[PDB]
Amino acid sequence: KKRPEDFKFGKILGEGSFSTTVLARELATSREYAIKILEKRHIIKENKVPYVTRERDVMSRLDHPFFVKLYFTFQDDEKLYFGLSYAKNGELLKYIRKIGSFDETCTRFYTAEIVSALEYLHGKGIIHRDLKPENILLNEDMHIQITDFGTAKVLSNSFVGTAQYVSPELLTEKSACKSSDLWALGCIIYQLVAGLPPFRAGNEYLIFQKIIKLEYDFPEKFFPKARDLVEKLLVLDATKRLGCEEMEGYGPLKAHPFFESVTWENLHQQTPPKLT
Amino acid sequence: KKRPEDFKFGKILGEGSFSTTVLARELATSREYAIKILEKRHIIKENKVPYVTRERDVMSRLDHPFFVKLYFTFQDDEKLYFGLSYAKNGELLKYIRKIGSFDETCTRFYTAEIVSALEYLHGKGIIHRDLKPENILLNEDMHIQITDFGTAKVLSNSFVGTAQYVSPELLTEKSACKSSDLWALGCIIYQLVAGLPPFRAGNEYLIFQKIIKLEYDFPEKFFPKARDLVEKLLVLDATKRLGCEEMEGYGPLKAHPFFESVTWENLHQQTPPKLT
Ligand SMILES: Cc1cc(CNC(=O)c2nn(C)c3c2CCc2cnc(Nc4ccc(N5CCN(C)CC5)cc4)nc2-3)ccn1
Ligand SMILES: Cc1cc(CNC(=O)c2nn(C)c3c2CCc2cnc(Nc4ccc(N5CCN(C)CC5)cc4)nc2-3)ccn1
Repeated sequence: KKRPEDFKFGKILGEGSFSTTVLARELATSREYAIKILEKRHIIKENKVPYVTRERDVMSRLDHPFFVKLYFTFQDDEKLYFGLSYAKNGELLKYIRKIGSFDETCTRFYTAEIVSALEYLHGKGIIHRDLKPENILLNEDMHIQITDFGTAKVLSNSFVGTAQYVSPELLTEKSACKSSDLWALGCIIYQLVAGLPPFRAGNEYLIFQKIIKLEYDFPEKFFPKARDLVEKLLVLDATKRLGCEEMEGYGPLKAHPFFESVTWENLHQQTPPKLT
Repeated sequence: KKRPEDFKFGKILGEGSFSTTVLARELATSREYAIKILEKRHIIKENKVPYVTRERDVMSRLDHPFFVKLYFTFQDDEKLYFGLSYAKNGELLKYIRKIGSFDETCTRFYTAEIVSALEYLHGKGIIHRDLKPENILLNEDMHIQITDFGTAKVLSNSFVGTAQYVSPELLTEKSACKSSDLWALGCIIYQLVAGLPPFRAGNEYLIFQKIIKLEYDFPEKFFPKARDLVEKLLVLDATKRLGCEEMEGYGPLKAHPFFESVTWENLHQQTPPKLT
C-alpha cells in the first residue's frame, strides 16, 4: 500500500477544480506514474463522490492497451491518489495543431486505434461520454491511451460533455448511449482530416444550434472514403450510426472501405506512421 | 476473470513435472503473456499446495521491474493458470553460453541489476532460494526479469535448490537466509566473468563436497575488482557475506569498488551494454 513518501513528485501534467495530475517517480523502482490527486473536501462539497467512485471502478475493469491503466490507489487525510500510466507524448490535440491536419495514412491508423478501443469499451457496457483529442493521449511509442473516465456511464440523462463533440440526442432527448461516443468519433475523424472540429461557432449555444441542424460541411479535398465514413457517423438519428447495435455493432464499422488496408488484430504492435 | 478461450496458446517456453509455461496471445488485446499451467491433481498428489500457494502470494507482492509480474490467475476443472510477463529473450544462461563469458562492462551492468533486484526482494523479507542464470530471464529490452518463486521463503530447513548454487550452511546447518541468495550471487558473478560456475564436479555429492571446503579458484585474468567482490560473497560463514544484515545490508555491497561507475537509481531505464 503506497504513500506520498514513496514518490518524488515532479511536473504538473494537468490541473482541474482542486485536482492535479503530477508526474511522479517511484523511489523503489524508478518507474514513472502520472498520479491524479483529488482533494476529498472539494469532492464532498461538490457532490462528486459518485463520479470519483465511478472513475476508479471503470478504470479498474479496463485492461486494454489503448486505455490508461490504474496501477494503484491510496489516500491521506486530505487527498485521494490514483497511480495511472504515464503517456509521455501528451494529447493527440497537440499533434493536430502541430502538423495542421493528418495525411490519409495517419488518419487511418489513429482512427483504427480509436475504433478498436471503443469496440472494447463498448463491449464492456461502458460509454465514455466526453471523447475528444484532449482525452486521447499518446504514449512513448505513439500509440493512443484514452483517459478521463470520471464522467463515463456504466450501462444497467445527467452529464453532457465538451460542446463541440456533443451529439444531437443529448441536446434533444437527454439520452446517452454508445452512439454518443460514435458521434464524437465522427467529429474526431473530421478533425484529423480537416484540422478542426466540424461544428464551430462563437459560443456553446451557437454550436449546439448547428449540431442539431447538422450544419457543417466538408473541405473540398477531404479524403473521399473518410468523408463517407464521417457521413455515416454524423447522423442525427442515433440508431442509424455505423457501429451501433441497431446497425449490428463494430463489424460493419470496421469493414468500412476507409479501413480496407487495416489489420485490426494487433494494432498496438504495429509501428505507427510518422506524423507528417 | 479470464479463461483458456480468451487466449490463443502458442509455443511451450518450458516444461516441468506436469507443468507447462506456454506463450499465449490474448484475443481481445493482442497482448502476449507467458502462461504457467499447473495440473491440480499432481499438485495435490505431490503435496505441493503450500508451494503453489506461496508462489502466487509472493508474485502478487512483487512490483518491481526486475521481477516477472503476475497479471492474472484463473483455473478450470483440471488446471491453474498464472498469467506472467513474457521475457522475449529467454535465459541469461543462453547468453553466457552464446558469448562464452561477459566483458567487464556487461558483468557490471547485469550484476548491478541482480544486486538491485535482491535488495528489493530482501527488503520485503522474501528469499529466492534457487537463484541461477536459468531463472534470470531477459526482456525485449535486455533487462533482467527474475522468476521461479515456487521455492521462495517468506521470513516470519526444507528446500535445497540447484546444486552448483547451494550455500555451505544449507549443506551443514539446514538453514536458509538472505545470505543464501548472496552466495548464489557470488556464484553467478563468477559464472559471468569465467563462463562457468565455481563449484563443478561429476555429480552432486562431489559438488557439495567442494562447496563446504570452499574448493574453487579464479582464472588468471578474472577482473581484479570482480574477484574481490566474489571473495566477499563466497564466504563460508553466512554472517560475513557482503550484503547481509550482520554486515549492514546492501549499502556496503553497492559501495563495493566493482560498482564505482554504477548509477543504482534507474538501472531499468539505462540502455544495457551489447552482449559482446
Ligand atoms: C486534473 C484533472 C483531470 C481530469 C481528466 N484528466 C485526467 O484524468 C488526466 N489528465 N492528464 C493530463 C492525464 C490524465 C490521466 C493520466 C495521464 C497520464 N499521462 C499524461 N500525459 C501527459 C503528458 C504531457 C501532457 N501535456 C504536456 C504539457 N502541456 C502544456 C499540456 C499537456 C499531457 C498529458 N496525462 C495524464 C479530471 C479532473 N481533474
Ligand atoms: C514449467 C515450470 C516452471 C517452473 C519455474 N519456471 C517458471 O516459472 C518459468 N519458466 N519459464 C520458461 C518462464 C517462467 C516464468 C514466466 C516466463 C516468462 N517468460 C519466459 N520467457 C522465455 C522465453 C524463451 C525461453 N527459451 C527459448 C526456448 N529455449 C530452447 C528454452 C528457453 C525461455 C523463457 N519464460 C518464463 C516451475 C515449475 N514448472
